[PDB]
Amino acid sequence: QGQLVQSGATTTKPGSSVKISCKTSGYRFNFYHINWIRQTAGRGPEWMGWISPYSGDKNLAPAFQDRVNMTTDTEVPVTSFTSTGAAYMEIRNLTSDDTGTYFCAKGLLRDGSSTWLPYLWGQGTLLT
Amino acid sequence: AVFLGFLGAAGSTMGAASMTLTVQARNLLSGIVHLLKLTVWGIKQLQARVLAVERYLRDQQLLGIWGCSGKLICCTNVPWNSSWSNRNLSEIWDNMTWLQWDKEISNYTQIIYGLLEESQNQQEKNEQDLLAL
Amino acid sequence: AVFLGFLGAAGSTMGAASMTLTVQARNLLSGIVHLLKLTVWGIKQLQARVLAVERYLRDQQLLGIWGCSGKLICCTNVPWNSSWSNRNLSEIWDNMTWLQWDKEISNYTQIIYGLLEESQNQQEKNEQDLLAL
Amino acid sequence: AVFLGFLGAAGSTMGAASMTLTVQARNLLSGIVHLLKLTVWGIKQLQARVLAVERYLRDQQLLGIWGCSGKLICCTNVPWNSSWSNRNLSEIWDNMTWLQWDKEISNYTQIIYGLLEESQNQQEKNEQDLLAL
Amino acid sequence: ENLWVTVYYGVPVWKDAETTLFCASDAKHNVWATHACVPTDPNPQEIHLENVTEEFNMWKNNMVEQMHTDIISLWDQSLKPCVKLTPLCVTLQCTNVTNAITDDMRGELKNCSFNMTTELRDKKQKVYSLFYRLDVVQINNKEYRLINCNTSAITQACPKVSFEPIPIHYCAPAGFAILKCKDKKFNGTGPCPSVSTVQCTHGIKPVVSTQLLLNGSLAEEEVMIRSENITNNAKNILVQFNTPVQINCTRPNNNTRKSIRIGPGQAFYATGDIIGDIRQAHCNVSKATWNETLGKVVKQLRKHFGNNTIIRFANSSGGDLEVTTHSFNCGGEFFYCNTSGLFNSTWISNGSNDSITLPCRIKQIINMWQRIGQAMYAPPIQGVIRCVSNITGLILTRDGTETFRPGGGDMRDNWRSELYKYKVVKIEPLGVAPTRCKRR
Amino acid sequence: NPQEIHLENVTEEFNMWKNNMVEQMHTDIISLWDQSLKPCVKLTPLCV
Ligand SMILES: *[C@@H]1O[C@H](CO)[C@@H](O[C@@H]2O[C@H](CO)[C@@H](O[C@@H]3O[C@H](CO[C@H]4O[C@H](CO)[C@@H](O)[C@H](O[C@H]5O[C@H](CO)[C@@H](O)[C@H](O)[C@@H]5O)[C@@H]4O)[C@@H](O)[C@H](O[C@H]4O[C@H](CO)[C@@H](O)[C@H](O)[C@@H]4O)[C@@H]3O)[C@H](O)[C@H]2NC(C)=O)[C@H](O)[C@H]1NC(C)=O
Ligand SMILES: *[C@@H]1O[C@H](CO)[C@@H](O[C@@H]2O[C@H](CO)[C@@H](O[C@@H]3O[C@H](CO[C@H]4O[C@H](CO)[C@@H](O)[C@H](O[C@H]5O[C@H](CO)[C@@H](O)[C@H](O)[C@@H]5O)[C@@H]4O)[C@@H](O)[C@H](O[C@H]4O[C@H](CO)[C@@H](O)[C@H](O)[C@@H]4O)[C@@H]3O)[C@H](O)[C@H]2NC(C)=O)[C@H](O)[C@H]1NC(C)=O
Ligand SMILES: *[C@@H]1O[C@H](CO)[C@@H](O[C@@H]2O[C@H](CO)[C@@H](O[C@@H]3O[C@H](CO[C@H]4O[C@H](CO)[C@@H](O)[C@H](O[C@H]5O[C@H](CO)[C@@H](O)[C@H](O)[C@@H]5O)[C@@H]4O)[C@@H](O)[C@H](O[C@H]4O[C@H](CO)[C@@H](O)[C@H](O)[C@@H]4O)[C@@H]3O)[C@H](O)[C@H]2NC(C)=O)[C@H](O)[C@H]1NC(C)=O
Ligand SMILES: *[C@@H]1O[C@H](CO)[C@@H](O[C@@H]2O[C@H](CO)[C@@H](O[C@@H]3O[C@H](CO)[C@@H](O)[C@H](O)[C@@H]3O)[C@H](O)[C@H]2NC(C)=O)[C@H](O)[C@H]1NC(C)=O
Ligand SMILES: *[C@@H]1O[C@H](CO)[C@@H](O[C@@H]2O[C@H](CO)[C@@H](O[C@@H]3O[C@H](CO)[C@@H](O)[C@H](O)[C@@H]3O)[C@H](O)[C@H]2NC(C)=O)[C@H](O)[C@H]1NC(C)=O
Ligand SMILES: COc1ccnc2[nH]cc(C(=O)C(=O)N3CCN(C(=O)c4ccccc4)C[C@H]3C)c12
Ligand SMILES: *[C@@H]1O[C@H](CO)[C@@H](O[C@@H]2O[C@H](CO)[C@@H](O)[C@H](O)[C@H]2NC(C)=O)[C@H](O)[C@H]1NC(C)=O
Ligand SMILES: *[C@@H]1O[C@H](CO)[C@@H](O[C@@H]2O[C@H](CO)[C@@H](O)[C@H](O)[C@H]2NC(C)=O)[C@H](O)[C@H]1NC(C)=O
Ligand SMILES: *[C@@H]1O[C@H](CO)[C@@H](O)[C@H](O)[C@H]1NC(C)=O
Ligand SMILES: *[C@@H]1O[C@H](CO)[C@@H](O)[C@H](O)[C@H]1NC(C)=O
Ligand SMILES: *[C@@H]1O[C@H](CO)[C@@H](O)[C@H](O)[C@H]1NC(C)=O
Ligand SMILES: *[C@@H]1O[C@H](CO)[C@@H](O)[C@H](O)[C@H]1NC(C)=O
Ligand SMILES: *[C@@H]1O[C@H](CO)[C@@H](O)[C@H](O)[C@H]1NC(C)=O
Ligand SMILES: *[C@@H]1O[C@H](CO)[C@@H](O)[C@H](O)[C@H]1NC(C)=O
Ligand SMILES: *[C@@H]1O[C@H](CO)[C@@H](O)[C@H](O)[C@H]1NC(C)=O
Ligand SMILES: *[C@@H]1O[C@H](CO)[C@@H](O)[C@H](O)[C@H]1NC(C)=O
Ligand SMILES: *[C@@H]1O[C@H](CO)[C@@H](O)[C@H](O)[C@H]1NC(C)=O
Ligand SMILES: *[C@@H]1O[C@H](CO)[C@@H](O)[C@H](O)[C@H]1NC(C)=O
Ligand SMILES: *[C@@H]1O[C@H](CO)[C@@H](O)[C@H](O)[C@H]1NC(C)=O
Ligand SMILES: *[C@@H]1O[C@H](CO)[C@@H](O)[C@H](O)[C@H]1NC(C)=O
Ligand SMILES: *[C@@H]1O[C@H](CO)[C@@H](O)[C@H](O)[C@H]1NC(C)=O
Ligand SMILES: *[C@@H]1O[C@H](CO)[C@@H](O)[C@H](O)[C@H]1NC(C)=O
Ligand SMILES: *[C@@H]1O[C@H](CO)[C@@H](O)[C@H](O)[C@H]1NC(C)=O
Ligand SMILES: *[C@@H]1O[C@H](CO)[C@@H](O)[C@H](O)[C@H]1NC(C)=O
Repeated sequence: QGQLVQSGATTTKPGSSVKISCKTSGYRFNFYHINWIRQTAGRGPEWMGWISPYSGDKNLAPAFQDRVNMTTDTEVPVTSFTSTGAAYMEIRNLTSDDTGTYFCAKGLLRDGSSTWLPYLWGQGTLLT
Repeated sequence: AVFLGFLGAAGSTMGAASMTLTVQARNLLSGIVHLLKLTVWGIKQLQARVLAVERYLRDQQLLGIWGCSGKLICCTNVPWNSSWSNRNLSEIWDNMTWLQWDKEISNYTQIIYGLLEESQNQQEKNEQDLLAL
Repeated sequence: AVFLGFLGAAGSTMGAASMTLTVQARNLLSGIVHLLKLTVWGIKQLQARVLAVERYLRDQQLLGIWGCSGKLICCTNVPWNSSWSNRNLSEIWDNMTWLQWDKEISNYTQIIYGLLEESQNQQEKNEQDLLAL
Repeated sequence: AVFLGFLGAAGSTMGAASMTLTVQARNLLSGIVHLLKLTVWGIKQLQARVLAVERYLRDQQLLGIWGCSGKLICCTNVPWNSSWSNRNLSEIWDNMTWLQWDKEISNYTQIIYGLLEESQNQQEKNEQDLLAL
Repeated sequence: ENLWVTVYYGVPVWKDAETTLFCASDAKHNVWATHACVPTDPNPQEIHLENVTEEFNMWKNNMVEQMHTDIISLWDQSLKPCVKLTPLCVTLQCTNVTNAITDDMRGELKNCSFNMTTELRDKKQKVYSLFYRLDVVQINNKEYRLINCNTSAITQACPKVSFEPIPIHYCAPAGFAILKCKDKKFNGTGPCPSVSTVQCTHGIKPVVSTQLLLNGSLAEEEVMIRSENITNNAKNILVQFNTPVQINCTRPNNNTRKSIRIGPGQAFYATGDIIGDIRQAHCNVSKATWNETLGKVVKQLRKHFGNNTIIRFANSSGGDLEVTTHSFNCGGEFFYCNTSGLFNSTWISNGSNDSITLPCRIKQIINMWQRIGQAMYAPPIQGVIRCVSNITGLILTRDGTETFRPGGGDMRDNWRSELYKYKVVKIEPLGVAPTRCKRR
Repeated sequence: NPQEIHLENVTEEFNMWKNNMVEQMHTDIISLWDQSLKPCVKLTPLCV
C-alpha cells in the first residue's frame, strides 16, 4: 500500500514563496526518500530533488540549488511497519514562469541502485 | 566496519541482515544462563538451562533433515511456488526486513518445511544409487 | 501415495522402510514432552525432557565420528565381513524387516561401530595430507 | 598396535596425539553419568547429566560456525599469523604436547576463533553466489 | 524467474513469548537470596535496534506476574526454617507502659506478661514482652491476645536475614531476548519507536510499599501517568516522578531485644524495654518539594481530564490498614504512615522552609497479602531506626471536579512500575526465502 | 571393570589442601545425615 495526500491548489503571484505539503500513510515514512517533481507546461518534466526522511540528507538539481528548501518532520509510529510522515516544499526567488502541477513521490527500494527512484506518487497540486 | 551487534540489523533489509548471521547464531546457546541447588532461583536457572538446549536442538534437527547441517546459508532444490510470495528478488532483499517477511510467509512455512524434508530424503537416495557403481 | 506414519513400515521389508526414514527421524526429539514446578508430575516431565535430548545426542555423536553427520543414508569404506551375515542383497532388502535384521546382526554391531569409527579418523587424516599441497 | 586409552597420549607429541582423536571424542558425552528422584544423590546426578550435554553442545556449535561440523580434523582459510607462534612445523608436531601448546597459544585463542567464524560466513556467502548461475 | 527456496539460520526475527526468567545480581543473607543469583556482567551489554518499532503492553506483561510469584516464593522460602510462634497464642495480661503522655497515646504500646513454655515440657515460666497495640486485641479486664490467633498461624522471621532490598536483574534464557522501550515519553502501551535488546534488565529492588513508591526509577522528561483504561475509575493510576522527592522516616524509641527460650532450640525474641524517651515514629518530606512535585502530577493529569477541570487530592477512603497508609519497611520494622498530610489539596484551573510530618504506627504481626492463615512476626529491631529514601512514584485512584486518592495493596502494581519498559521475546533463527540459488 | 588409564610422560600439580572434592564430600555427608533424619521421630516430649 501507500498514500501521499498533497496540499491544496495554492494561487499566488510572483515574488512570493509557497509551501507544499505531502502527508504519507500505509508505510514506514523513514525507509524511503521523498522526491519532488514538477510538470510545467512550457518545459519537460523536471526532477527537483529528494530528501531522506531518516538521515535528513537532501539532494536536488542545480536548477534549484539555492532556491528550494526541502524539509520533513519526524514520523509517528502507527504499527511496527506503518507510520505517518510529512514533507515540505518551498521556493525562494519565485516568479510566474514556475507555474504548473507539483507532485510528491516516495522512493522505490531501501537499497540497491534505484533506492530513491520516485515510485509511488501523490495526486498533485495546481499552482499560480 | 559496521558490526551492529546481536539482532542489530533486525530492522535492516533482508539482504543486509543476511550478511551478519553469525551474530545471531552464536547467541543461541550461551547468554549467562556450579552446584545444583533447588532453591527458588536454582529451579529457575535449571529450567533456563534445559530450555535453551531444547530449542537449539530442534532447529539443528530441522537443518539436519533438510541437508543443511552446519550451514548458515544453504541452497536447496525446492522451487519457489509463487503462491507463497509473488514478490520479486529486488523488492525482497533490498526492501523487506526479515520480520515483515516472516509475517507474510508464515502461512506456508509448514508447507516449505515438508518439501525441503522430502527433497533431502530423495536426494540421499539418489546419491546412494550413483555410488552403487 | 502411501505415508504409513511413524513406525508405519516396521513390518515392511528393509528396502521399503528405508525410503521413509524421515518419518522416524523427526519424532526423535518432539513428541509433546512453561514454569518448572517440581511437583510429582513436574519432576516426571523434566526427566522426560532431559532423557530425549540425551538419547538423541548419543546417536548424533556416533553419526559424527563415522563421518555421517546430517545423513539419513551414508555410505562407508568398511567392507561387509560375511561372518556378520552371509545373506545376499535381495534376500535382505526384499525379504527381511529391520527388526528381524537387527536381531541377527546384533552380536557384531559393536565390531561394526569400531571399524566405522577408525575408517573415518584415517579418512580425515588422508584428506589433510592431500590438501597439504 | 598402541591404543593408549582415553587421554593416553596427553604427554605425547602433538603429531602423535593427533592420530588418536576419536579416543577422546567418544568419552565427551558418555561416562556412566531410571526414575528421577530428587534425593541428595539424585539432584547431583541430574546436574551431571545436564552439564555434559551443555559443554558438549558448546563445542559442536563452534565447529558449526567454523564450517567444521562432524570433523575431527578440518582445514581452514585463516592464515597463521606468526605473532601467535613463530615456532616451526617440526618443532611443534614432533616436539610439543597439546598441553604445553595450549599454554602458549592461549592468549590468541579468542582472536583465532573470530577469524575462523567470519571466514566461514564469507565462504558460505561465496558458495551461494557461485551457485546463482 | 528461476527461484528456489534457500534456508538461512540465524535470521533476526522474534515472536512474543512467555518463558522463565532467572536472576542476576551483583557481588549476610537477605530474604531475596540474591547470593544465589548468577553474577551480573560488569559490562551490561545493550544492543540498539535501529529502524525497529515494537509493540508493548505493560498491562499484559508476564514479567510482572513472574516477579510477583517469585517474591512471594522468596518470602515463603525464607520463613520455612524459622520459629513457629504458636505457643505465643496464649492469654496475655497487659498494662500500659510508662510515659503518662498525651491522652490515648499510652495504649499505642503495651507491656504484656504471660505464661510460656520452657525447655522442659512440664515447667512453665512467667515472662513479659512489650507489644504494639496494633498486634493485640482485647477479650472483654486487661486481658489480651495476639492479633493473629483467630485467623492464622504465625512464624517469626529468622533474625539474621536482612529485609533490605538488593537490586535484582531478570534475565532471559538463551534463544530468548529482552526488549527495552527507550521512548522517553512512553505511555506503557503501543508502538514504541525506540527499541533496544538486553540480556538482563536493570537492577530492580524488590521494594513493597503502599501509596508512595520508594527507591524506584525516575522518568527523564516530565512525569508520566499510566493506566490501562484511564477513563475507567477502577484501574489504578500509576504516576512516575522525574525528580526524587526525598522522605526521612524514623522510629526514635531505643528498643531492646530479649530472647525467650520457648522450647528446645526455639527462641522467641521479645521487646525488652525502651532506653530513654518514648517518642512517636514518623516521616518527614520537604513541604516545598512535595508541593512542586504534586503540581507536576496535576499538569499531566490535565491532559486526560481537560485544561479547565479542577482536580483534588483527598486521603484514603477506607480498607485494610496496609492500604489506608503509606506502609513500608524501614530498618526492619514495618511502618504505617498516615498520609492525610500528603493528599489534602485542591487545585484550580490555572512553607519554603519547614517540612510536613507524617505520624506512622508500627506493627510486628503482619498478615499475608493475598492469602489467609499465614502471618509473619517481624522480630524487634534494637537501637534507633532511620531510613532515607526517595518517593519516585505514586499509586492513585479516581472516584468518577475530579478527586484522586491513593491506595493499592497489590504487590504486582509495584513491579509494573519498574518492568513497564521490558518485554520478553523468543528468537526464531530459521528463515526461508527465494533466490536464484540451487543445490549441487 | 574400573577403567584406569595411565598417562605416560604426564606430570600434574596437586594440592590436597585446596581440593574441592573434600569440600564437596563434606557437604554431601552432612546432607545425607540431614536427609536421613528428616522423616524420623521428634523427641521434644522427652525434654521433661
Ligand atoms: C535504516 O533504514 C534507513 C532507511 O531505509 C536506511 O537508510 C538507507 O540505507 C540505504 C542502504 O544502506 C541507502 O541506499 C544507498 O543510497 C546511497 C545514496 O546516498 C549517497 O548519495 C548522497 C547524495 O548524493 C550522499 O549525500 C551520501 O554521501 C554521504 O552523505 C550522507 C549524509 O547523511 C551520509 O549519511 C552517507 O552515509 C554518506 O556518507 C551517499 O553517499 C547510494 O550511494 C547507495 O548505493 C550504493 O550502494 C548500493 C548497496 O547498498 C549499491 O547497490 C549501489 O550500486 C551503490 O554502490 C545506496 O543505494 C539509503 O540512501 C538510506 N536512506 C534512505 C533510504 O532514506 C538505513 O541504512 C537503515 N539502517 C539499518 C541499520 O537498518
Ligand atoms: C505386509 O506384508 C505383505 C506380505 O509380504 C506385503 O504384501 C506383499 O507386498 C509385495 C510388495 O509390496 C508384493 O510384491 C509385488 O507383487 C506384485 C504382484 O501382484 C500383482 O499381480 C496380481 C496378480 O496378477 C494382481 O492381482 C495385483 O493387482 C492388484 O490386485 C490386488 C488384489 O488384492 C491388489 O492387492 C494389488 O495391490 C493390485 O492393486 C498386482 O498388481 C508385483 O506386481 C510387484 O512387482 C512390481 O513391483 C516390484 C517392486 O515392489 C518391482 O520390483 C517389479 O519389477 C514389479 O514392477 C511385487 O513383486 C506381494 O505380492 C505382496 N503379497 C504377498 C507377498 O503375499 C505387504 O506389502 C506388507 N505391507 C506392509 C505395510 O508392510
Ligand atoms: C614419552 O616420551 C619419550 C621421550 O620423548 C618418548 O620416547 C621417544 O619417542 C620417539 C618417538 O616415539 C623416539 O624417536 C624415535 O627414535 C628411534 C630411534 O630408536 C631406534 O634406534 C635405537 C638405537 O639404534 C634402537 O635401539 C631402537 O630399537 C629398539 O630398542 C629400544 C630399546 O629400549 C626400544 O625401546 C625401541 O622401541 C626399539 O624397539 C629404535 O629402533 C627412530 O627409529 C624413530 O625414527 C623412525 O620413526 C619416525 C617416526 O616416529 C620417522 O620419522 C623416522 O623416519 C624413522 O622411521 C624415532 O625418531 C625417541 O627415540 C624416544 N626416546 C627419547 C626421545 O628419548 C615416548 O615415545 C613418549 N611416549 C608417550 C606415550 O608419550
Ligand atoms: C513491664 O512490666 C514488668 C512487670 O511484669 C516490669 O517488671 C518489673 O519492674 C519493676 C520496676 O523496675 C521491678 O522492680 C524493681 O526491682 C529492682 C531490683 O530488685 C529494684 O531495685 C527496684 O527498686 C524495683 O523494686 C521488678 O523486679 C520487675 N519485675 C519483673 C518480673 O521484671 C517492667 O519494668 C515493665 N517494663 C516497662 C518498660 O514498663
Ligand atoms: C532506599 O534506599 C536506601 C539506600 O539504598 C536505604 O537506606 C539504607 O537503609 C538501611 C537501613 O535503614 C541502612 O542500613 C543501616 O546502616 C547503618 C549504618 O551502616 C547501621 O547502623 C544500621 O544498623 C543499618 O545496617 C543503609 O545503610 C541505608 N543505605 C544508605 C545508602 O543510606 C533505604 O532504607 C531504602 N528505603 C526503603 C523504604 O527500603
Ligand atoms: C506477610 O507476608 C507473608 C507472611 C508469611 N508468609 C509469607 N509468604 C509469602 C509472603 C508474601 O511475600 C507477603 O505477603 N508479604 C507482605 C507484603 N510485603 C511487605 O514487605 C510489606 C508488608 C507490610 C507493609 C509494607 C510492605 C512483602 C511480604 C512480606 C508472606
Ligand atoms: C540505645 O541503648 C543502648 C543501651 O540500652 C545504648 O548502648 C550504649 O552505648 C554507649 C555508647 O556511648 C556504650 O558506652 C554503652 O556501653 C552501651 N550500653 C549497652 C547496654 O549496650 C545505645 O547507645 C543507645 N542508642 C542511642 C542512639 O542512644
Ligand atoms: C533527610 O535527611 C538527610 C540526611 O539526614 C538530609 O540531607 C542533608 O541535608 C543537609 C542540608 O543542610 C546537608 O548538609 C547534608 O549533607 C544532607 N545529608 C545527606 C546524607 O545527604 C535531608 O535534608 C533530610 N530531609 C528531610 C525532608 O528531612
Ligand atoms: C528551511 O526552513 C527552516 C524553517 O524552520 C529553516 O530553519 C531552515 O534554515 C531552512 N533551510 C535552509 C537551508 O535555510
Ligand atoms: C503451488 O502449490 C499449490 C498448493 O499449495 C499447488 O496446487 C500448485 O500446483 C503449486 N504450484 C507450483 C507451480 O508448484
Ligand atoms: C517493500 O515492502 C513493503 C512491505 O509491505 C511493500 O508494501 C512494498 O510494496 C515493497 N516495495 C516495493 C517497491 O515493492
Ligand atoms: C494466512 O491465513 C490467515 C487465516 O485467517 C489469512 O487471514 C491470511 O490472509 C493468510 N495470509 C497469507 C499470506 O496467506
Ligand atoms: C572377519 O572378522 C574376523 C574377526 O571377527 C576376522 O578374523 C576375519 O579376518 C574377517 N574377515 C574378513 C574377510 O575381513
Ligand atoms: C550371538 O551370541 C549368542 C551368545 O549366546 C549366541 O547364542 C548367538 O547364536 C549369537 N548370534 C549370532 C548371529 O552370532
Ligand atoms: C597479526 O595480528 C596483528 C594484530 O593481532 C595485526 O596487526 C597484524 O597485521 C597481523 N599480521 C598478519 C601477517 O596477518
Ligand atoms: C599472555 O598474556 C599475559 C598477560 O599477563 C602475558 O604475561 C603473557 O606473556 C602472554 N603470553 C603470550 C604467549 O602472549
Ligand atoms: C492505657 O491508657 C489509655 C489512655 O489513658 C486508657 O484509656 C487505657 O484504659 C489504658 N489501658 C491500660 C491497660 O491501662
Ligand atoms: C500463669 O498461670 C497461673 C496459674 O498457675 C495464673 O494464676 C497466672 O495468672 C498466669 N499468668 C498470667 C500472666 O496470666
Ligand atoms: C478475629 O478477631 C477479630 C477481633 O477484632 C475480628 O475482627 C476478626 O473478624 C476475627 N477473624 C475471624 C476470621 O473471625
Ligand atoms: C497511551 O499512549 C498511546 C500513544 O500513542 C496512545 O495511543 C494510547 O491511547 C494511550 N493509552 C491511554 C490509556 O492513555
Ligand atoms: C474504559 O471504561 C469505560 C467506562 O468506564 C468504557 O466505556 C470503555 O469501553 C473502557 N475502555 C476499554 C478500552 O475497555
Ligand atoms: C492545554 O494547555 C497547554 C498549555 O499548557 C497546551 O499546550 C495544550 O494544547 C492545551 N490543550 C487543550 C485541549 O486546551
Ligand atoms: C481522612 O481524613 C479525615 C478527615 O478528618 C479523617 O476523618 C479520616 O480518618 C482520614 N482517613 C485516613 C485513612 O487517614
Ligand atoms: C490521619 O490524620 C488525620 C489528621 O492528620 C486524622 O484526623 C486521622 O484520624 C488520621 N487517621 C487515622 C486512621 O487515625
